[PDB]
Formats: sequence, structure tokens, C-alpha cells
Amino acid sequence: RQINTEYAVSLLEQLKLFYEQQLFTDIVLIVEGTEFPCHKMVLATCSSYFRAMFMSGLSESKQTHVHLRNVDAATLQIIITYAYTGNLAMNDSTVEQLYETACFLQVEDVLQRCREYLIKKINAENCVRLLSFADLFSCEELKQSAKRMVEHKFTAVYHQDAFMQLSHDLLIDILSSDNLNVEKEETVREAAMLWLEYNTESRSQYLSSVLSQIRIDALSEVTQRAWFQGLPPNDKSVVVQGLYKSMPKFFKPRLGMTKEEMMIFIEASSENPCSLYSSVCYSPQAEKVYKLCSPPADLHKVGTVVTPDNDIYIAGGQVPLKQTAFRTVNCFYWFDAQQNTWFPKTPMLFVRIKPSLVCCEGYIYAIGGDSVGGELNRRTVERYDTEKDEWTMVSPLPCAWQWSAAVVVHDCIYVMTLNLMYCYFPRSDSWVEMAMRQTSRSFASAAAFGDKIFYIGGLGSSVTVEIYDVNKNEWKMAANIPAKRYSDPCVRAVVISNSLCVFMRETHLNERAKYVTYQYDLELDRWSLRQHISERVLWDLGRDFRCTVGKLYPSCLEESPWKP
Amino acid sequence: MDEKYVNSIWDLLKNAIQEIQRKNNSGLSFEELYRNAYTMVLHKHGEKLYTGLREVVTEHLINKVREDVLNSLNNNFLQTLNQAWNDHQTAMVMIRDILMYMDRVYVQQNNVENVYNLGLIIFRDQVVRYGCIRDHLRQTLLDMIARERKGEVVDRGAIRNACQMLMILGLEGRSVYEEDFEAPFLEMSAEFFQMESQKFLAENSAS
Repeated sequence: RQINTEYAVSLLEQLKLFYEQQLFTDIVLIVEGTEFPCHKMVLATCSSYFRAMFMSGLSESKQTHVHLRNVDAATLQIIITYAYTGNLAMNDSTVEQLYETACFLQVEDVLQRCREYLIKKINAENCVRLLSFADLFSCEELKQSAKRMVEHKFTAVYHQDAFMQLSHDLLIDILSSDNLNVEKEETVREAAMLWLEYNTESRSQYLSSVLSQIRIDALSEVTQRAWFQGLPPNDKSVVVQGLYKSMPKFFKPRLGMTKEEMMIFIEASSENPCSLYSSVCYSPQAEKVYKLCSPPADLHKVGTVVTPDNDIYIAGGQVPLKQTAFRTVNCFYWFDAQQNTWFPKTPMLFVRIKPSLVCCEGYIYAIGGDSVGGELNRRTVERYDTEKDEWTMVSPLPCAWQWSAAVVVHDCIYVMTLNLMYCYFPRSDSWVEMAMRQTSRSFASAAAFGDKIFYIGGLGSSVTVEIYDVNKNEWKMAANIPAKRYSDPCVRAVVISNSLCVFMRETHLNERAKYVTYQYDLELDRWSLRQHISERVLWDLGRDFRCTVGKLYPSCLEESPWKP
Repeated sequence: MDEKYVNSIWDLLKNAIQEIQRKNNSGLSFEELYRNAYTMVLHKHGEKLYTGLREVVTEHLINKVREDVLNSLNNNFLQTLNQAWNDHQTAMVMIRDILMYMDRVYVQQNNVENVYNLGLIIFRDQVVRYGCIRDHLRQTLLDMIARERKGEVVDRGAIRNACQMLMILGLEGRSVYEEDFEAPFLEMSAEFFQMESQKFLAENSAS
């Protein structure tokens, strides 16, 4: 059987009582003049150091006043109270010294707990700090998570102040890796140059090693004379060294320069009938269809968003409850552009069905989408903090809308419905009335290209196009897309190659679905044939599929094996 | 920090370990020798600590037990061997405790055997598998087991203690225990039972 829960907790609280109320407390910890009366049994059951200290034969087996040095009062107090009741108060600040004292006392439980917390806390503004911390104390799992998150965030910001104070081995492991995310190979060059010029003779010996990890395409060009300027005077062991050493290290292109503009699709028609749906992607340049990882636990009815930093997120959705069976969950996830997997993040407060995820000013805005409460404020619009990893409510939408879309133009949120539109001001947290459309259409998508909103299609859909201008605040017609008559075109508005293109799948009577995209001429008001998608590579996707503009790597992803 | 600080820390830790190996562990402040291990492994100097530990352990062994066993090879040889094994084990209790705090990070990073296994291996290499102690132990155990088989009774718990000591010295299974004890014992038992059957077939009948 198991252990009697009654006594388990009765013993735990009685042990805690003997601790707070000085009673059978034998050994006392002397830390910076602070008394800590406690027991030996509780300390032995958790800390391996304390277990080793008492069970031994040394004077500490019969001592009372141990002067535990190189520790903190609050950390030792929280560790002792956790050992006495199982309660660990993990804030967002004291986790550093918590891990320090845990590695000092060798307490595996609190070590694993704080390691998980830091694996959750890993973000941009602390990536390099957490990596240096995982290099100081051996935390290989945390070290790898840091390194990766680090890598990417490092090659996206390269302005961290902690980056200058890093060990040589860590810098070599970072720079020489094939996971850096940079659209060019010159930014890592100048990053290494500034890290070297942070000092001079303290980096001279590492100069010969850091250049050995960067390709020779920039080890013969400029930033060799700049080092000669900062070279120690009369030093003739580095100049001629770098002169006659710029020959091997075969220049090979990195992986970060493989970010092509692709058309990411979700909830596509599953090829094998064993699964409900799948996720694929179209290559406008490679002219192929690469497969994508399935949504987290086949998360259907979700929304996508691609931040200006080229990051994919997933919010809302419903999972089939354990024949129709579906329960809605407010889980949130983040897509790893390299590992080809969905990392879980802080879930939302309310569950959503088809939420409109829109990024603006670094915040992720999920505007509406079947709110659970359905109370007088049937919107529950929420914003997400990418810095603090938390959600914050914003000003609610004045009117309840269903099957709506939203875009971001001029640092503002523009949500569109059947005929009405409201603009949200993030600086003032208010909603202002906008122009009214003359046509009642729904179940459509909009793409934000420049300073104009292009509401394409609406109701199947049609070829109606109503262009809205932010500076003019008016809805005007441009043209209708020339498509085959007696068909049901499935329009998808998206921005690609600095031009407004459309992903329109049409289906004829007694005929299969045909894929073709058009390039809408902005000044001529005409959709020109940009490229025709051959059916030998792209099969049917369905009706409830979404499309978004984003960049992915063809190397990390694999081609989907499927017959034309 | 500087090399002088870590050198002094290692020197005092070695002095404390030697004092413990002298069974004077009684009056030694664990805290004031461990506050020197945390700060030693923290600065990424575990290799030097491990090498120094191995050197100190093997030097202490070769100086004390290698001389004691060879000095008392005829006056309670197995008893003194068991006593030395028990002393080594009871010292490697606190030693392994401290250097297990060390071992967590070290063997999870450097992929090496723990300090208890290190002590067992160095003991096997310097005492049991010695060029002279091994054959002497083999001969004396064969002699005493043959005298026991002859009909007269001798000490039996000491043989169990020695076999358990060798089994623990195996440190992985029954690999060394076999080569050191089973193989020699098998040849002697073979000859003994062969001679016994040859004597019985002629002196008696099938009844």
C-alpha cells in the first residue's frame, strides 16, 4: 500500500512545530550572527552536506554551534522551512542565491525545483546571465536551454551588457556553433570584435582562438587593421601570426542565413486518415511543401501570429475531451524555429475558439474569439507580455463581434467585423469609432501592408475587395479578382516580398481544388499572376486552414513525403 | 582567486584527511574543512583535488597497510588484513561523504568513478593484488581450507569476512573475487576430491 496521509501531514506539522517553537531543536546553525535552531534528522533527509556533516565521527557529530559560512540568511531560512513543511516560495529575484545555496548544500529537490523555474523564466533580458550562471554551476540541461534560447536571442540583440563578462570557453562555444540566427555573417564578426576590444592584453591570447571559429571570408577583409591599431606595441607575435594564419578554416556558410519568406499553413487536411488535421507550409521560392510539427496535442481552432522579430505563437484552441467531443483550453505555446517543436508557455486566463492573435509594441493581442464567461463584457480581450511572461487585460471592445479579424497598423490594433471597425489606442487604452463599410461580409481575412488595410473576400467567400486607408479613414473599392465562374474561391490575404499577394484556392464543379496565387498591383488596382502552384507538390488543405507570413529554415525541416 | 589561496586550502584539507586516516577524526571541525571543498570545486579545480586525493590515498596505503601486512604475514595475517580493511572502510566513510559532495558535480561532468570506487580500486591495486601479498593470501587460505577439510575445526567466521571483503572489493560484481579466490580454490578441490575418490574406490565397495 502507500503511506497514511493522516500521520504523514501530522508528523510534518509536528516537526515544523518543534522547529519554530524552540524545543527538541538540537544543532543550531550560526550564520552571520543569526540563530537557526533545528534538528539533525530533517537536515539529513534533504541536504547531502548536512547528512555527511552529522553522520561521520568528526567533532560535528557531537557539536552544537556550527558556523556555516558563505551562505545567506534568507536562503537558509527558506531552505529550512521547505525542509520542514514542503513549501518553497520561489519569487522572480531570489532564485539566483537559491540555486547557489542549493548547490552548496547539495539539496536535490530544491535544485530540481529552481532548475525548472529557471527553465520557465528563460527570456531575452536574462539569457546571457542565465547562461553564465549555468556555466558557473554545472546545470547541463539549463545550460543547453540557455545556449539555445541564448544563441538565438544573442544573435537577435547582441547588445547585452553581461555579454562582455563571459568566459572564453563559453564564447567559443557560442560563436563556433551552427545554431546562430543572423541574416548576415558580419554581425557576429563585429560582436566578436567589440567583445575583444572590451579589453586588450586580457583578450590577446583569445584573439588567436576566436578568429579560428569565424569563417575566413571576413578574416582577410577589414577588421584586421582595426586589431593592428589596438595591437600591443612592438608585439611581433600576433601581427605576422594573423598574417600567415588566414589560409585554412574552410569558409562554410552558417545556418542563420537560411530564413526564406514562406507561407505557413495550419489545420491542413491530414494525408493519413488516422489523424484529423496536420500543419504544412508552402515555399514561394523553393516551390515545395515542407511539413510542420502537429499543433500541441492536435490543438484545433487556434490563431497564429508572427511578430516583427519572426516568432510564431499559438493561443486558445480546443482539445477533444477524453461522435463529437471537444473541450476548450486556454493553453499557450511557442514554436521553436530550429528544434521543430512547440514549447509551452504561460496559458491565458480564459479559453478561446479561433482567437485573433496580433502583435504590437512587443505585446501579443488576442482580440475576442468565443469568450467562456459570455457575461456583459463578452470580449475578455487580453494582451500578453513577452518580457514578464504574463497576461494583462486591456480596454474591452465596445461591441460584441463574432467571426472577426484584426491587424496592426501605425502602432494600433484594428479589429474588423461584418460592417463595423474600432481602433484600439495602446497608449491611452481606449477605442475610437472608425469608418463604416457599405457591404455586409464576414468569414474573411485581412492583411496589413504599409499604412492600408485590405479586407479581402467575405460572405462561400467572393472576390469583393474593400481597401481602407488609415490616413484618410475611408473604405473604397478597387476591383474584383478575376476568377473562374461557378466556383467557390478560398481567399487568403497575406504580405510577401514587400507586396500584397493573395492565396486563393478555387474549386470548380465536379473538379478538384486548384492552387494559384496572384500579385495585386497597388497602383494599377489589378491582380497579376505571380506564380501558379502546381498540384504535383501541393495537395488539398481543407476549408478551416489559416495562412500567415513568416520565415523558416529548410534545413531543420523535412520534406513531406506524399504523392502528387 | 589566486593560486596561493587554493594551494593553502588544499594543503589544510590534505592535513585534515591525513589526521582522519590516523583515527584522530574525533576532534576535527567538518565545517572548517568543507568550507574549503565547496570553495574548491566552485572555482573549477576539481581535477587537481581528485589527483591530490588519489595521491594521498595511495601514499597512505603504501606507507601504512603495505608495511603492516608484510610485517605480520605470519602472526594473525588474515586478522590484521581484516582490521586494516575495516579501518580503511570506516575512514572512507567521512572521506567519501566529503568527496561525494564533490563527486556529484565531478562524476556527473567528468564521467569518472566515485571516490568510494576510487578507494576500492586503489586498495585492490596496492594491497590485495600486490606482488607478494596476493600469493601469500592464496597459499594461507588454501592451507587453512585444506586443514578444515581434513577433519579438524578452524575459524570459520574469518573466512566469511574475507570472502565478503573480496566481494565488496569486486566493486562491480563477481569478477575479481573469482580470479583471486574461486580459480585457485577450484584446482585444489579438484586434486583433493580426485585423490579422495581414488582412495575410496579401492578401500571400500559400492555399499
